[PDB]
Amino acid sequence: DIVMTQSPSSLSVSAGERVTMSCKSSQSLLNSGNQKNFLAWYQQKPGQPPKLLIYGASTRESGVPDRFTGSGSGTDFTLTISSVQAEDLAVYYCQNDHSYPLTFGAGTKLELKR
Amino acid sequence: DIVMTQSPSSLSVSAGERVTMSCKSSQSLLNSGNQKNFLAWYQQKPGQPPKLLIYGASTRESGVPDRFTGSGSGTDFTLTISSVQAEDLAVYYCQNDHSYPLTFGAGTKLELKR
Repeated sequence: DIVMTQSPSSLSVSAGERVTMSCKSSQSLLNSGNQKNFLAWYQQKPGQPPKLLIYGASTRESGVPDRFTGSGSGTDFTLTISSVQAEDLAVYYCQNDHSYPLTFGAGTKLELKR
Repeated sequence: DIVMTQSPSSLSVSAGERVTMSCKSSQSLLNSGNQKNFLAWYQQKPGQPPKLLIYGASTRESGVPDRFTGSGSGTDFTLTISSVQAEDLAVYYCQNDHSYPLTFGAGTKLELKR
């Protein structure tokens, strides 16, 4: 199986400020064929199911604001939120989304500071 | 988007007994081509990421015990756990896993009765 290592495990930030979170895969996710990275990020708000934010390492889903950016390639990926808002409170997971069994990392919990 | 409707939302059961949970999709998940249903079930234990239990509506992942069975076709799917044990305590989600955006249902929380 592909192990996805997420960090940090939790962070606390004030509204309007930038955060970066890392996701490393134990195997390359880059498809040398079509030069695509098979990596998704999901957001899971408290008491809700996960919801797909980004796939292909950096394509945002419809309706996901531009303050989310996914980047990186091969094994080393990043999710940045340039200006965190109150509704961004959630656990963020990265997922190996094409090589079975499909595998999530352990998640980065984002909490807002008052 | 495909809406996945899960029920019940939670249930409480004693060890060694049977439970059934339903997942309905608002669009058919059956691929008339290869007669496959594009439906996964994931298990999410407390404080952990989701983990893929079944894909193709009824194929178990490696290492998933036979007391899990997934069934159904088209729009109407079932997950049965024939003899619930303590480590089965979790939220179970079904997912539309092939038609973007990929979509989870709201989950069935399984709790053990003492």
